[PDB]
Amino acid sequence: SSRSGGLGINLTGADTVIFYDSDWNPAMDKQCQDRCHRIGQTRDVHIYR
DNA sequence: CCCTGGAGAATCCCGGTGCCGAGGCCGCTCAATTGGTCGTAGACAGCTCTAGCACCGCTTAAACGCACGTACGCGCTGTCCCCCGCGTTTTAACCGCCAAGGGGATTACTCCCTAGTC
Ligand SMILES: [Mg+2]
Repeated sequence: SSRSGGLGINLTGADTVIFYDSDWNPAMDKQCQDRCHRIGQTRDVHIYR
């Protein structure tokens, strides 16, 4: 869920982010899309919307 | 047979800080006092009248003892069934998020209402 899990979370294993739906303001979108590539992402993170 | 040391847990209780509202203070304010009237209704007899206090002697109708007797409230036995304490799950309000009107005030342009003198 874009709210319960959209805030600070340390997922690193996945290298791809999928945005099934958009949520108005882009702040939450950027918070969601940065839950994978934060520090330990050793591979390029691909984001699809 | 039944009593309890220990333990689990609910109670009583006063620190101990934050809050919102009980009470005080301020500014109107309207209704109880008070002058009178004038006439209304109840206190004061008064005549009346009407039901009750006590009395008399009966009359068996109820009231009470005695004896039989007998069955039911209560206390004994047993089982059984069903509701509670606890553990797990799901409705149930409440508070945040967003983009759009509604509108109420709020101020800007302006435009007619107002009023002066060569
Ligand atoms: Mg953080």
